[PDB]
Amino acid sequence: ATSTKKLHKEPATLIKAIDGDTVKLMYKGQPMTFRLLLVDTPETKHPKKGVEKYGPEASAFTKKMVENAKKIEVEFDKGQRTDKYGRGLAYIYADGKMVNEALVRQGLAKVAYVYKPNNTHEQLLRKSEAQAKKEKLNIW
Repeated sequence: ATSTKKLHKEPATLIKAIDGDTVKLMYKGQPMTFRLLLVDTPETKHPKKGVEKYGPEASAFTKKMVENAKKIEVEFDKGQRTDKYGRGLAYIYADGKMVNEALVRQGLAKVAYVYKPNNTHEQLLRKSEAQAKKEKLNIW
């Protein structure tokens, strides 16, 4: 009943899709490499028609949301926010929804390697990960 403008995020656009968790986003009028923070990637390359049920679907999906989403949003962590390669340690949103949570909640990806000072969406992904895990949604 006085102020409801807590927090603050910054939007961005997909300059070019890399693979899955990795994607190029528009930051400061420049193209930066962003990564699906605390998200697990198929870790594949290009297997034949068979072998490994996951891969394209996981990489495509991530790009599907951002590409289909008229607007993308990224949220950097509270710790490093950038690894050795200076990658983008943030979650990529699409149409107002964090794509990371999608893959994590769907099954394409999973929550791995995450902790303070990194925990912007820990409680958010914590459930999305374990929730889909217990039921083994897709690819689990």
